[PDB]
Amino acid sequence: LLQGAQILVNQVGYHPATPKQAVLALAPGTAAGIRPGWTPTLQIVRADDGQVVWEGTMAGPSEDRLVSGDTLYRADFTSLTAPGRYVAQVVGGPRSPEFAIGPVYRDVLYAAARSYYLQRCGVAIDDPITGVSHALDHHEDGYVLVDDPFYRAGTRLEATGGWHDAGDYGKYVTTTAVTAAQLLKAYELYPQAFADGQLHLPESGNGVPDILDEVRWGLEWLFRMQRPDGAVYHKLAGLRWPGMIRPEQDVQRRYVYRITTQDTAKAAAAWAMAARIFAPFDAAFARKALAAAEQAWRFLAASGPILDYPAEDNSGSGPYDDRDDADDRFWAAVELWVVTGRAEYHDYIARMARTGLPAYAPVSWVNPAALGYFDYVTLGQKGDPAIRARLVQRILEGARSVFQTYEQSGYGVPILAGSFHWGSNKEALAKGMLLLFAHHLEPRPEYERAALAQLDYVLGVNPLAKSYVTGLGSNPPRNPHHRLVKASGVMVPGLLVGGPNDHPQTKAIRPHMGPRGYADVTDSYETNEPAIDYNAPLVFVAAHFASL
Ligand SMILES: [Ca+2]
Ligand SMILES: [Ca+2]
Ligand SMILES: [Zn+2]
Repeated sequence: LLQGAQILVNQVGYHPATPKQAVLALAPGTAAGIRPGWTPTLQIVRADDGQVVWEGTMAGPSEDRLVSGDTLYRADFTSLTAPGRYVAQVVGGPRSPEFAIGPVYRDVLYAAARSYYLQRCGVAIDDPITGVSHALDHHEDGYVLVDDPFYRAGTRLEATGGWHDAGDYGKYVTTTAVTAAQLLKAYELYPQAFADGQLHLPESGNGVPDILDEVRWGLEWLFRMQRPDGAVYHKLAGLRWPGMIRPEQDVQRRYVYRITTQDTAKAAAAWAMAARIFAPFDAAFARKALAAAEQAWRFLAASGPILDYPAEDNSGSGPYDDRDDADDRFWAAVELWVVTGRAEYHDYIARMARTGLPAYAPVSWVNPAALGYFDYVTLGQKGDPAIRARLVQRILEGARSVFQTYEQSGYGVPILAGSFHWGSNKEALAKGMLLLFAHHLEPRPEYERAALAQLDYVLGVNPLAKSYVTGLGSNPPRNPHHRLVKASGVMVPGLLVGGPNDHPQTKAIRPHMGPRGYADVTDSYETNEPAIDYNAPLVFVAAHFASL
């Protein structure tokens, strides 16, 4: 009757203070013959003894009709708060992998945040913690692709550094800027989760929280991607996709692709954020970030949309073809307004408020404007009270629609069947972030539970019983679409893979499988590839639960 059902738990585990779910999922070909009134019993059991420490009848069945299709039962063993290691065991039924009760999101946060260090480009790594190593890569980054006012095609720019974007080695302003902004916000809201020396970095012990050293790596690369008029180049990559080789073997010439106004505004926003946040630690870096943001805005105020993405620029890198810059300009306006207080920036906001504010949506490289909504409401001084009230209402409504989807979803993931896209994991966690934004304005325990459920979900509470974060839990991605991992045979831990995707591009998954549309194989770049913008909301949501 309980074959082959599965009991799903967070494969890392649970903090003592939080709700603690376990989900019994029945075989797709099964009940059907649910004997009416049948009730599964769950025990939690010490890993060492097998001593039962918690026992409870499971609620259910429920049919996850809008998402997985599964028949679920569930328990909440919140009561159990004794630190240690455990297994969940359905009587006469399946057993879970081992998990801890303890401050588990400190280690999750660590791995996710430190993964950026392991993605850095343009610098040798020989890391003893991890075993990850490669010699100096991409020290020739890079040559200007098209003529512009400053440089002829073929000019060498010093645009070394930054992060490898994903499982390739391209560096892209569009993800780098939203990623840096989101790490910054994690730190700003949860500074007590982030210390100097936390991340075992080259910068550990300089008196600055390591997460800010990492952010600074990304932002300093943005500086090199900025043209003296303030415009920001779109991305830097080879003409060809490297094979599964090390980054130091990827010796093709690399090119700096043409500017874009969305990139210019995203970098403005992230820099203006850093100006505010780095002020107590490094006042000179603060100023510099502020000067850059200001020069970028000068460019934007003199320029219409520039959003050209020639198909041929995609020959060795992804497009990130964000085809509207208004949500990016809004965000840049807010952040500049917040740190300078200047009318010129608030004027832009008020003008937009007359014709229509950017749509409120989970933070993404297309639309980052939720950060502007939030930062205006929480950080803006002497604003317009009618705008502020509009921003607040949109923030609470956004969480509300997220929460409604979460309630429709047996596994917690706020995404319905038919809507699983490339990066669905990131989208889950980013929706977790909108719940937490609303929670921050208006505390609401169910929202915090729903956000936690996004961590549980990416860490094994899902119909594949899969941990989508490398090196975490008991069933992580062993074959990530990641060139260094594949070439080196050394795992890079702490990277979140995209996850389930209804719309396949490769051979190893079929369409419309929803939360089941995933394959742990190297080739599946649409399902099993990590990216910097995936890790960003992971670090955010994890930091919430690492600090309380
Ligand atoms: Ca430091
Ligand atoms: Ca945009
Ligand atoms: Zn590199």
